[PDB]
Amino acid sequence: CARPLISVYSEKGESSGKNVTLPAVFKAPIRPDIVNFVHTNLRKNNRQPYAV
Amino acid sequence: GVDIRHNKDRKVRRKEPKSQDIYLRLLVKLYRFLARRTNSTFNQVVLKRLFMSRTNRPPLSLSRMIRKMKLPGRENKTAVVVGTITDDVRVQEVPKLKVCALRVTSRARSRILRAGGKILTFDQLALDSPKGCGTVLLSGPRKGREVYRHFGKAPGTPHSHTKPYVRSKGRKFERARGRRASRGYKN
Amino acid sequence: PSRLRKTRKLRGHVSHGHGRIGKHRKHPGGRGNAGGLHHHRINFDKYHPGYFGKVGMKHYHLKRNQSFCPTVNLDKLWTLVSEQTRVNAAKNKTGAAPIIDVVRSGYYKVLGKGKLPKQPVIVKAKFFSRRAEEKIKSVGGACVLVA
Amino acid sequence: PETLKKKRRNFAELKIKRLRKKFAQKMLRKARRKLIYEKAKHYHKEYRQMYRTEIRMARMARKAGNFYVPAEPKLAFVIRIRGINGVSPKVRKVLQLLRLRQIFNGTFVKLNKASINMLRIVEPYIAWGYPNLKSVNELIYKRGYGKINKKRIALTDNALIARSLGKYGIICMEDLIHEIYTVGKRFKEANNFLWPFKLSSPRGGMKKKTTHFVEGGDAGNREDQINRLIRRMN
Amino acid sequence: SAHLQWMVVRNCSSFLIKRNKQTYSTEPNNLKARNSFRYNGLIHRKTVGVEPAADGKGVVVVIKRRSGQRKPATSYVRTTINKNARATLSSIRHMIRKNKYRPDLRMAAIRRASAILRSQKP
RNA sequence: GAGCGUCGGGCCCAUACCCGGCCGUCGCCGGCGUCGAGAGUGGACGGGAGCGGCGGCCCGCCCGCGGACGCUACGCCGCGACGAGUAGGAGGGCCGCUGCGGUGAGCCUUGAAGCCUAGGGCGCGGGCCCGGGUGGAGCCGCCGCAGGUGCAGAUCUUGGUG
RNA sequence: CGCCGUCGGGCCCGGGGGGCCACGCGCGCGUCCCGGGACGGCGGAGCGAGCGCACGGGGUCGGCGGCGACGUCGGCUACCCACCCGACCCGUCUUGAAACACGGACCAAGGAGUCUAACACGUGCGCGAGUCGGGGGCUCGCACGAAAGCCGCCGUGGCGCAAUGAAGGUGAAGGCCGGCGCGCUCGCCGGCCGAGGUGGGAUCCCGAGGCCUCUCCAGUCCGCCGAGGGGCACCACCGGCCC
RNA sequence: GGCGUGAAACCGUUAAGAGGUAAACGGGUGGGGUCCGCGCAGUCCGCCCGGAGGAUUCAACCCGGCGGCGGGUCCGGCCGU
Ligand SMILES: [Mg+2]
Ligand SMILES: [Mg+2]
Ligand SMILES: [Mg+2]
Ligand SMILES: [Mg+2]
Ligand SMILES: [Mg+2]
Ligand SMILES: [Mg+2]
Ligand SMILES: [Mg+2]
Ligand SMILES: [Mg+2]
Ligand SMILES: [Mg+2]
Ligand SMILES: [Mg+2]
Ligand SMILES: [Mg+2]
Ligand SMILES: [Mg+2]
Ligand SMILES: [Mg+2]
Ligand SMILES: [Mg+2]
Ligand SMILES: [Mg+2]
Ligand SMILES: [Mg+2]
Ligand SMILES: [Mg+2]
Ligand SMILES: [Mg+2]
Ligand SMILES: [Mg+2]
Ligand SMILES: [Mg+2]
Ligand SMILES: [Mg+2]
Ligand SMILES: [Mg+2]
Ligand SMILES: [Mg+2]
Ligand SMILES: [Mg+2]
Ligand SMILES: [Mg+2]
Ligand SMILES: [Mg+2]
Ligand SMILES: [Mg+2]
Repeated sequence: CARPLISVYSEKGESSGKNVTLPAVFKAPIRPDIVNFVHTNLRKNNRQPYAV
Repeated sequence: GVDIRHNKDRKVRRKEPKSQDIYLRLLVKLYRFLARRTNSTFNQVVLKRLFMSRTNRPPLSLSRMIRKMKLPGRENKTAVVVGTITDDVRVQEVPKLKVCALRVTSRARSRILRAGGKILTFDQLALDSPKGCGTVLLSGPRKGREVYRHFGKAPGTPHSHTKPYVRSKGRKFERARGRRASRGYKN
Repeated sequence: PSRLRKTRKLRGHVSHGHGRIGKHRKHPGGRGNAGGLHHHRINFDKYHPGYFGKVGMKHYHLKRNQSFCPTVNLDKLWTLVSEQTRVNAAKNKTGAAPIIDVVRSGYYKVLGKGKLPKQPVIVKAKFFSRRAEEKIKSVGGACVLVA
Repeated sequence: PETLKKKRRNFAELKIKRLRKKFAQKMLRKARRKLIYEKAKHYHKEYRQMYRTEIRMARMARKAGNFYVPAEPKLAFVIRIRGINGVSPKVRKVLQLLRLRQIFNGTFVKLNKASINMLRIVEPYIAWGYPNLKSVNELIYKRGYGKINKKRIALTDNALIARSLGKYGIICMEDLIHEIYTVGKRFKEANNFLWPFKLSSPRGGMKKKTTHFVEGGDAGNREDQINRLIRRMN
Repeated sequence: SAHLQWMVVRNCSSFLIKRNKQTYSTEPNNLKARNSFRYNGLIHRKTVGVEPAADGKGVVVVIKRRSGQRKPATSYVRTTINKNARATLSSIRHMIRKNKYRPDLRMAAIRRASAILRSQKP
């Protein structure tokens, strides 16, 4: 619930005076479990039925 | 040879949880530390319930937790339920009671914090009461599953209160021979 | 997943997990519901009691359409409205009351439980039940039918 | 700094506490060791007394021309003879109760009229008789294995008997011998403390293993001659 | 959340080698080679690594800055040591022990600083 | 008597029993104190009075800059009893084959796949790694995903040789 | 009454060798024997340093020693051979197979529990009295896009929240302090909380009580804690309510 | 000229070894052969000190200068809750 600030870089790899507050998705849980379930099923939608 | 005894040697008790949830895997790493190092028996029982499956951790509805906290002498302790706490819209009073659960449901978080109460989890619960001092444990209706009314001696024998399997209720589904006396026998 | 199976474990074994002696063949006890009355009565009775016979009157062209009344009980009765109104019905005013309409939320018949909110109400419904109607008369509320 | 140097003046008080803590531990276990020295003196006076009584009683009976008969001895050592396969249902259960589940391991048995009719039921499967003090003196010392939770632990020390068994007053090993030998009021929990005596096969060889010891063979009661056998199987 | 990073990466990372034997960490900041919690150098806020010197002679030592996290250009500060095999043994002891900066893994820093000079000196 | 009977002392050996090594399974456990500075089955105070004894003149860290190994938490260590198995059921597999996202700043015309091999080994095992010889253009690891995925048998099918 | 007992009771006893995990006189705290002795405590006061060595003591170390080249040193295997002992040919039905039971000449490749639907228990994950886009629409028509993202006045509906009856249909709150009638096989009137009770019941709380160097004198404190208390999940039983 | 790699059955020759209880197999060593490894009795590795011989530059201890870690007022601000 405590959210730092992240700079906004230029076209040259250099800071600018603007600073954005880090939005709350980057504090959310890290669950490679649920990724590994959802990635396993959403990869399957892609496929064609493949010869019969 | 040795035994004219059998072998029921290996217990069936669950030791590591089958779940791969990282956040549950850190609460286990915290709580397996405590239960061997405190000479406390609360911390045994929570560590069992973190292992336990999702059938055997039924959700507290919100008004069971109230009605088991207003019992006398318990206004001043903090409730701990391992498992989810959901909301009850049957009730109207919500007091300022203390709650410590895994994954309080969202509309239940507001109605606690409207009532000015305090919520915790087990990273926070361990700091206040490592021994579980001052903490009422609860659990939901483990038999309260829909299924457990199917389980009896048989579904027809002295009627046994069974809820038989059927494709849908009505007339013309499991009524004539056995469910009444004129059409044969009456179980 | 054919990689998590029982088949992939049981290769190398002869009978593939169906017995040398009994010999899993095709359909030993018939197909489907064969011989319910004859040789599977200890299954049909004692597990599906009442499967055979008739009980009632026939009704031709049964529509699920003239028997439509979703119920409600007096637990959920306050839950149709924002609970803004039950505060402003408890605001010490007079016998002024919210007119809760259950027909709007889809609920026709109001059944009853115990323990209804003390504040006075007006319910507008198509059907009532007299225990629930005894409960709304308990709190000094009113009971209005819509047609 | 000045605060930690103030504690190093106080450290001479601290190591006095370190001295004092090691000190009472020394003089507990010293005077707890002097106790074990004198309880064995009392027993060595006692077993001399109980042994010489049975001589002294009989000798003034025979003088006056009258028979002395001794009390029927109240402790039998039982060792199992036969095997496992081919076991009657009634004797299946009984040899479990006497902790004789495999072959050639044995316990002590409190003799009693309830316990006598057990030993008729398992007559072909055991060989048994009243021991001597010397036999019990060897078994607890040489083959002393005791269980604590489960897990039979070799005895090896008197601290094992102090915690696990001295609830009644038998903290050392010679108290364990007296309670086993003279059946007292706590023979039950001392006998439950010992694991079954996992002996060897006998040196000389048995004699036919099946018939009673009355029939010249080897099974059954023998009343002193199991002292002859327990020198073989030890 | 260092243990959060561990419970993701302790398997299924990149540059993790499982051939014929134990896992190996093979990570750009690490002293020993084991895929372990303590000898893991992306995870911790305070990490110690030593490396060879691309100058040809010497030992370079890598430490994380602890001031600015999530800023991986500036997050490392490095310094080389080229001394007479005994003063470079003590200087790495001074920099580890005489700070709070990881009193764990003292020796593993040194044994690598032991070993990497002997590869380098003849 | 190398027969029969009643016997005595020896002596012989089974995967059984004792003791010891080792693996595995099961039970009961242990270390997040990596604490060379922590040491708690009882520990702080300032008071009113005291002696056993540090100073009666009978009155208040560091010569050393130093100290091994551990702990994939699904890691490791400890102690103890246990192991037979058809039909069968579960578990573990860094066992193999083939295809797909991911990764290996992987691999190779300076020789990949295969195949052969009195060559060197590893694993209890499934199977693998290494050398040599052949060939001449692609192939394998680890984490996940997906199988038309593992043969001695079916008077097996087709091919081929005795 | 005596008599017998390597008796026993550490009996005691009064003088006159072995042995004992046995060592305060100076005199006091009680008992005892006719002043010493023994002690639970203190009046005596173990006047500490363990400084050294052995070690049948928590599973072996040697701070012991030799002897041998340019054809001899060690070695393990799916290499051969000798020999002792063991040793019938595999699948299959079967009460039983080396079977005078069946199939099997020999090698290579092919080759046999799959997929869709539906139900059930079990388990992981998301939400929670709610859940679900599964059918449609919106995104620009961007290779991978036959993907993915969005809707919410698209939640129609499915399954669940409510049951029972052939059907018309009806459809789940009691407990506490008073009052009215003959206060009875007896129902009604007014407040006050609002899901009953009993036995079991993890955990939690209160804990008398003592426990740690002179002493008093005082609060924290750790741990043990008799007994007591409100009691979860759940089981056994009673009461109630709906049809 | 069905001409890539060209396995196994089976056959040919060369080499080695064996031959009365059909062959083969398990356990046990043995003999021989084979390469392999060592270098053939001539094999330890690096650590520390007290000795012998040539060269470098410290440490301390201060001054030069960089970078870094470690603390309390909230200190000097922000922001946190
Ligand atoms: Mg056994
Ligand atoms: Mg089988
Ligand atoms: Mg099966
Ligand atoms: Mg049959
Ligand atoms: Mg079958
Ligand atoms: Mg039918
Ligand atoms: Mg037999
Ligand atoms: Mg002999
Ligand atoms: Mg014999
Ligand atoms: Mg087995
Ligand atoms: Mg591979
Ligand atoms: Mg491979
Ligand atoms: Mg395929
Ligand atoms: Mg197939
Ligand atoms: Mg087969
Ligand atoms: Mg065939
Ligand atoms: Mg032919
Ligand atoms: Mg056969
Ligand atoms: Mg025939
Ligand atoms: Mg045949
Ligand atoms: Mg044939
Ligand atoms: Mg094949
Ligand atoms: Mg499910
Ligand atoms: Mg709807
Ligand atoms: Mg060709
Ligand atoms: Mg070619
Ligand atoms: Mg080509």
